[PDB]
Amino acid sequence: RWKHTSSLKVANEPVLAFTQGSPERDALQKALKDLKGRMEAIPCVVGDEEVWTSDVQYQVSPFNHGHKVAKFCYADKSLLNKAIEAALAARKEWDLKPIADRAQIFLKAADMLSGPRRAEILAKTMVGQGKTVIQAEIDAAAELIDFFRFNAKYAVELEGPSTNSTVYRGLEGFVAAISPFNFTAIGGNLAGAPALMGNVVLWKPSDTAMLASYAVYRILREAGLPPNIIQFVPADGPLFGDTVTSSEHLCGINFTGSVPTFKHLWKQVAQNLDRFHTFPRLAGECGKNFHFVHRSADVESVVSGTLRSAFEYGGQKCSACLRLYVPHSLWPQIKGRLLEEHSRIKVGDPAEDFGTFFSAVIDAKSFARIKKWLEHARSSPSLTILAGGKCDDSVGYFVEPCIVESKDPQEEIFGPVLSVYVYPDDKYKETLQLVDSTTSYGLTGAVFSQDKDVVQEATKVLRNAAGNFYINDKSTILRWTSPQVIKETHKPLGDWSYAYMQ
Amino acid sequence: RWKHTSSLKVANEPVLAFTQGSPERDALQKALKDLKGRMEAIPCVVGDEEVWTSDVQYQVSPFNHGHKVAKFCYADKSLLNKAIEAALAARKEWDLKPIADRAQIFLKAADMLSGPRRAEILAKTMVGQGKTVIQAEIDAAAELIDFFRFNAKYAVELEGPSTNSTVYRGLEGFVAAISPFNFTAIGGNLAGAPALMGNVVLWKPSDTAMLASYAVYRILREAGLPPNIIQFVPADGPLFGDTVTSSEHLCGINFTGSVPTFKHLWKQVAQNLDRFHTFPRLAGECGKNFHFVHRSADVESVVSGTLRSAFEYGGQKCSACLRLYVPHSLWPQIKGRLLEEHSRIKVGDPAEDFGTFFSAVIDAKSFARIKKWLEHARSSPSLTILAGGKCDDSVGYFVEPCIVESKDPQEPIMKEEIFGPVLSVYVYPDDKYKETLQLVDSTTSYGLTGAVFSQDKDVVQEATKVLRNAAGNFYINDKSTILRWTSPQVIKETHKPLGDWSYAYM
Repeated sequence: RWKHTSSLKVANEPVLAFTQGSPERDALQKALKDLKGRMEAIPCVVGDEEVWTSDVQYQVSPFNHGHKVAKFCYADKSLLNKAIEAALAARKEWDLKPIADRAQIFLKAADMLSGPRRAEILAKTMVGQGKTVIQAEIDAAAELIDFFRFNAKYAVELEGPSTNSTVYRGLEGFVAAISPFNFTAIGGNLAGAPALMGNVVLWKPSDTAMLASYAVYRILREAGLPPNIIQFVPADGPLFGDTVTSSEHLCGINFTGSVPTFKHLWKQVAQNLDRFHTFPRLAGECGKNFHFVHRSADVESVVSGTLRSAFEYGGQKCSACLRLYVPHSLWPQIKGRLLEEHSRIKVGDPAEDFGTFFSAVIDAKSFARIKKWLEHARSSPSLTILAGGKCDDSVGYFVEPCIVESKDPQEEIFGPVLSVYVYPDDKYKETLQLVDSTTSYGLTGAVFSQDKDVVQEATKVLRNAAGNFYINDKSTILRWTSPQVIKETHKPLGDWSYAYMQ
Repeated sequence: RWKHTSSLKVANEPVLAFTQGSPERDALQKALKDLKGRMEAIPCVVGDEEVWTSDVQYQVSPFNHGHKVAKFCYADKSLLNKAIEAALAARKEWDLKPIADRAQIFLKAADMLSGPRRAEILAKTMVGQGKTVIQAEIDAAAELIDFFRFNAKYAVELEGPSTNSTVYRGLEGFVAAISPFNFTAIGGNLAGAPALMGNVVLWKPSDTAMLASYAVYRILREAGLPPNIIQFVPADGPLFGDTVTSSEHLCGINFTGSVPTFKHLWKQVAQNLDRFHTFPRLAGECGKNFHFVHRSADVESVVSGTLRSAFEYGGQKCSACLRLYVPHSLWPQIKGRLLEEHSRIKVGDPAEDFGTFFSAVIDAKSFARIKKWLEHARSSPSLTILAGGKCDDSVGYFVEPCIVESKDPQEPIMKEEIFGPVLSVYVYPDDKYKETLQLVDSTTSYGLTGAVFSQDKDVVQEATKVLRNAAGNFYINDKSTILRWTSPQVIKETHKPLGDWSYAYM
């Protein structure tokens, strides 16, 4: 006849200022000192048991690679298998738990992050991942808190004669969540979202984000997350993927990272398709970005937007570099402003100097990669380094912000590189096509133009060149439920025959 | 600032009565006679070009397998590849077309089907697929019409400092739609839904549903669907799958059919993963049903529900036979009522006799399968045929509705695919019903539907928890019988100029 309901109003988390004299600035400073010198030991967590293995690993500070910030271990097949079994034992009760109940866990956690644990979380992202205040704040705080509150909201709204009804069921089995280095929030969401939906998760956090990943983990457990819903199981990547794609109980993989790696996981699952009790759901986020500038663009905006986009977090928010496309008529003006501003950019230790724009790159393997695209860069006939190009790793993995002009339109870094292509003004329409036919798995893109019709046009053309598309600014859960309709009849059935048959 | 959301209000299509004297009954009768004797030639359609190939095929009437209802051909790789390239050429314009525009096409089509073309469509499903009036009507009409209207509705209701906005883009490439035999509507939706979302489709319709599949196709084209948005390309299954999983331009497969076949398509795509410009989206619907009866159940309801569910469309709405679970205390009463009612069931030609409950099974390969299964069943020590078991294919692929009791909860044949009018019964001790519920849950691999019959409200709540993963559709005291096609682009446009690279804190 009539039902009660409850839904959920939520607001975006505020990005704090952190200005001199601010409560948040002092909180963070105290947070950072409480981390200086110290190093945390982080076990694998299966259920409520903290587990250590022979295979020990260290997370070091990127801008001070002599500082080991975390000691942790990799889980072995034995331990991963134990974690899987433990999770499955917990799954049916978890799934049956009303979503409001499960949402409340993620809401408490969001609130913990929002205030009391914000400094610790920001501090652990700065120190362990080399992020500046503003970068840690928009990721580990803002984004992550918002994921938690908004996911909770979508999940609760979802569950909001002859009587029909829908039931949103977790997937039957376990979800493997596999986090990337460059975001704290993404890791939290990779494990958090499937869990919210009544799933149990094996979470393999990124080795270069262990300290903060584990902070997020503990916060969720302190917020009420039962044991065995999310297993915290750092591990070797190949070992982990091999193990979980081999389990008959795999029902999903929630992945962020490279296209090759994903393809590989996909092929693994396909190879073992006959062993799974259910078809596994594979979610993978995998790339590129460009700034396309039209002759009408506002140069000041273009320059700051392009610098922020190219170099923030040392260009590690995107796999490749930022490709800049500048019309010839504006190039002289922009090249000057870029070079001027570039030399004003301060790269250093983000904990000590808040004036640091960006710090060191994430690790040694990463530093190596960047150096090779700097040696064998300063060679290529089509490339002239206009700025930067240096990099020293005696104290930390420090790379100078580098700017490069190319004369060749079609020439995976993860470093602070800005590539520039100067195009003739008359050939801008053909250059837009070049951007579209140049991007394989495009992440973001921006168009800069004061002409409204150039924008409308660029948007049509670049429709498949970026999943996030910005106009005059810098370019920077249903999968986990399975619906069951339940229809119910209240009157009896009558004859099996139909009228018309008589 | 203003916001303007457009909303589409739509109602469920009415299932017509078809009673003596009704306008719809006469319309259908005239429709059927206009089909008697005739046989339609159905080419492949790429763009607006009707194409024939050497490889010619015939669709026959199941209840009169001497009557060829349709002549059609299979597309070759050369034709499939031509269709693919043609579709891609049309895709960007189609995707850019406002969804309201694209929705209107599917709404006109729904309306065409709803009235003026309803009889033709019902008639071609009856005659080509062996469905009775009521079966054709709930499928080829009601459900297909509703897909069209409701999808249109959801698509339109989707597209409803700085300024944010979302854009729902079709997938970049072509979608392969692969239809099953047992539904006209499902075929329509497999091709129709991706299309609505700005996609171009290669549609491989089921060979045993060609006549009606093509009717639906032609209706859509008459409703305004541009050329090369959906290519009508009947083909050999292996050939088609091989060809489309080999295309760098594959962006999706929309499949309904068996788990093996799907797994196979999936493995094919995985194998060619490095060649695709985009990760293809694979949608597959793949199984089992059961009727679980509790001691409190209303026997009359159980009996008519179970008959309808077991035998309508000759059990072809479901790969596996219906498995009735009956408590010992009620079995005597239910066995009797089932046997009584069973013998009253008329199996025949659905076009001449509207008193036919169900007609012949879909085809010869299908008939064969059922003849073997029944033979495997019979012999077997744990199976007693209580009724039916006969089947004659001299005039059509006719199988008698068969009822079987098993003494083994885990009877193997019962796991094998039948697709025929078989009702398997398992009598369980009343005291052991909780354990029997567990048996149903631990017996279903890929469950399609399931029903619980019980007048006890707490047994129902309980059965619902336990059988939570045993059925995607679950019925209480009745018989147990698009987002994927869009990738969202977010578009932030900032109106104030930007400022310096530095930050406040810095």
